[PDB]
Amino acid sequence: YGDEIDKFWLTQYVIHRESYDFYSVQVDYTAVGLMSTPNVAESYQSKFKGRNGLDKVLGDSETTRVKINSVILDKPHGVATIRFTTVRRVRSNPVDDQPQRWIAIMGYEYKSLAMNAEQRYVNPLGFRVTSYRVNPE
Amino acid sequence: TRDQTSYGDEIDKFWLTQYVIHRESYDFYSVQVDYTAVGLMSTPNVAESYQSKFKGRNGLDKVLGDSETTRVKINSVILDKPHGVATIRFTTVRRVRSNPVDDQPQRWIAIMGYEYKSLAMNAEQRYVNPLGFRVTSYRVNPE
Repeated sequence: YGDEIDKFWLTQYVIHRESYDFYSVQVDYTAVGLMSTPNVAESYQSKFKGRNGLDKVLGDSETTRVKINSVILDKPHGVATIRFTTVRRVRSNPVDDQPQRWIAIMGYEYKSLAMNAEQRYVNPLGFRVTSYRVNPE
Repeated sequence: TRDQTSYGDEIDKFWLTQYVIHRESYDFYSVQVDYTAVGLMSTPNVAESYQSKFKGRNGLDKVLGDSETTRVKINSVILDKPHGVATIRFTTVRRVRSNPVDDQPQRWIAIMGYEYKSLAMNAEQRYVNPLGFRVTSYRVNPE
């Protein structure tokens, strides 16, 4: 669909998935779902299982924000690499935690299937992640 | 592919900032791409006003060529999704290739009207403007 369009969804995916804010985890959880193959999807849903679920554990005690630093592409393969930075924030503390720099190896593709009302505000192009992996530097 | 004013905050912002970058940047290496993009992402009236500076012997790319470049930096975006209106503040940094350093930055405000339209679209057209985003009004002023 073009590089800049590819970079948008990819970065929005990282932001959606690697961020934590309680009052927006529900839409974030939804986006990651639509933007992921079911097997890649429920590998992430593992964070939200039982009553030890991330949102159900952390509650609103803290928040983690994401910062996109760079985005390289490999268009034919449908592969991309995203370096990003996370900053955790405990609401009780007076200061942000020290940043953490990560790398995200991603595979992606496009298949606009069941065009639904609540999808076309999230993934209109049918962007989906095929392989997601994250590591530090 | 579907008539609607908005696609939400983050999707609207993407196209809008992409439009400003395409339209307010100048890079000879990418101008053909930028020029096509603005054309597809514009109503005919917005398009014709923009395309005007490229027509003729003194067409911008015919005059400037690769002698210089201007890059854009988006500072902020304020959406009014219900009415398809947006305000974008951005900075341009011009570089004349015959100078050792860049020009001083300039600050601008873009008042924009936008929408999405379902229209007939070929292969390499959908590849640039899949959702049929287009600017319906556009005026830039200095900060």
